[PDB]
Amino acid sequence: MAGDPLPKYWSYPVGLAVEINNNARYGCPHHVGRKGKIIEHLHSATYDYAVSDETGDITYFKEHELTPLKGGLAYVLEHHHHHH
Repeated sequence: MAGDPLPKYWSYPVGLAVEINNNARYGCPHHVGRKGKIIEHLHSATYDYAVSDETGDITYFKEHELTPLKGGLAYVLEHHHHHH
């Protein structure tokens, strides 16, 4: 795994579910360790996205302060299914 996946600015799109990792420790005190939803895009060297915390608190975060959530597809067997 090597290479720069930097397109231009925004790596994460709107509507993406993310979690706030504890690396925003100094910047968002006791607002880390939860999950949120990226609802807006910002252009700022401090904050790239506007994330709505699950508690209902809209906070501003940067790509470094967020971790994308995944639905799964790790326990599913998808190869031979013909409709429902």
